[PDB]
Amino acid sequence: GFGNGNGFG
Amino acid sequence: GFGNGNGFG
Amino acid sequence: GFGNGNGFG
Amino acid sequence: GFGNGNGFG
Amino acid sequence: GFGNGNGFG
Amino acid sequence: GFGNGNGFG
Amino acid sequence: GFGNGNGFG
Amino acid sequence: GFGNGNGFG
Amino acid sequence: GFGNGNGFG
Amino acid sequence: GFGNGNGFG
Amino acid sequence: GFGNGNGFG
Amino acid sequence: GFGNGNGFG
Amino acid sequence: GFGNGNGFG
Amino acid sequence: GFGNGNGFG
Amino acid sequence: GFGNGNGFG
Amino acid sequence: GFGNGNGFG
Amino acid sequence: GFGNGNGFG
Amino acid sequence: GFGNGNGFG
Amino acid sequence: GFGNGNGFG
Amino acid sequence: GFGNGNGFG
Amino acid sequence: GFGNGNGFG
Amino acid sequence: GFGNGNGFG
Amino acid sequence: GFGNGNGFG
Amino acid sequence: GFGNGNGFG
Repeated sequence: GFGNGNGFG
Repeated sequence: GFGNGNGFG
Repeated sequence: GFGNGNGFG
Repeated sequence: GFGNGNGFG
Repeated sequence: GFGNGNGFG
Repeated sequence: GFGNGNGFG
Repeated sequence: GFGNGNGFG
Repeated sequence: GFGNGNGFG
Repeated sequence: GFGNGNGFG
Repeated sequence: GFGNGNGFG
Repeated sequence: GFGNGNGFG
Repeated sequence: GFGNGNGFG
Repeated sequence: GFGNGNGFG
Repeated sequence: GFGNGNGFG
Repeated sequence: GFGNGNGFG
Repeated sequence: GFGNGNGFG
Repeated sequence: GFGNGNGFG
Repeated sequence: GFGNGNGFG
Repeated sequence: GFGNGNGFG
Repeated sequence: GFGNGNGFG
Repeated sequence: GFGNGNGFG
Repeated sequence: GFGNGNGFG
Repeated sequence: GFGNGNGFG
Repeated sequence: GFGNGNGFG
């Protein structure tokens, strides 16, 4: 799923 | 230079 | 969410 | 001096 | 660093 | 037990 | 691993 | 009665 | 921008 | 999240 | 799937 | 000086 | 079937 | 210089 | 894995 | 004289 | 990443 | 005279 | 070195 | 009945 | 048997 | 096998 | 270790 | 700091 820092902008 | 979520894999 | 420098006034 | 948009870096 | 579940080979 | 491929992701 | 029942000979 | 290595899984 | 119902997976 | 009828395997 | 009532013996 | 409903966000 | 220090990279 | 599990032998 | 020089921000 | 961190190693 | 001179104006 | 970005490198 | 089977017996 | 190299891996 | 002091690989 | 010069790179 | 007269930049 | 003769004003 989410894998390392993710960009919910 | 780089946004909110970016994770050098 | 904004880019590079941004001041409004 | 400088104006309001001062994102340097 | 991979995925949800992991056993190998 | 199921075998080596797994991880409903 | 191999399978759920096993007595290789 | 069952034979030599087997299993159903 | 973000106000009404949503999810991201 | 999921959908309604999901019986793994 | 597999079913109910599967007895062996 | 600005307007009552400003939201650039 | 694996030999000395392993290399799952 | 070396990478992972660089077994030698 | 990477090699030796790694200058992340 | 170069970058954030170099590691000749 | 910005080098040697860095003189703003 | 010196002025900005006086950077020989 | 060796993992299949051998004839030294 | 067996007595030599016989891995059965 | 076999012959001499052995050094099979 | 190998002799006694064994620096390994 | 390393070689003779190593000096870095 | 390097070899011969450096002026730079």
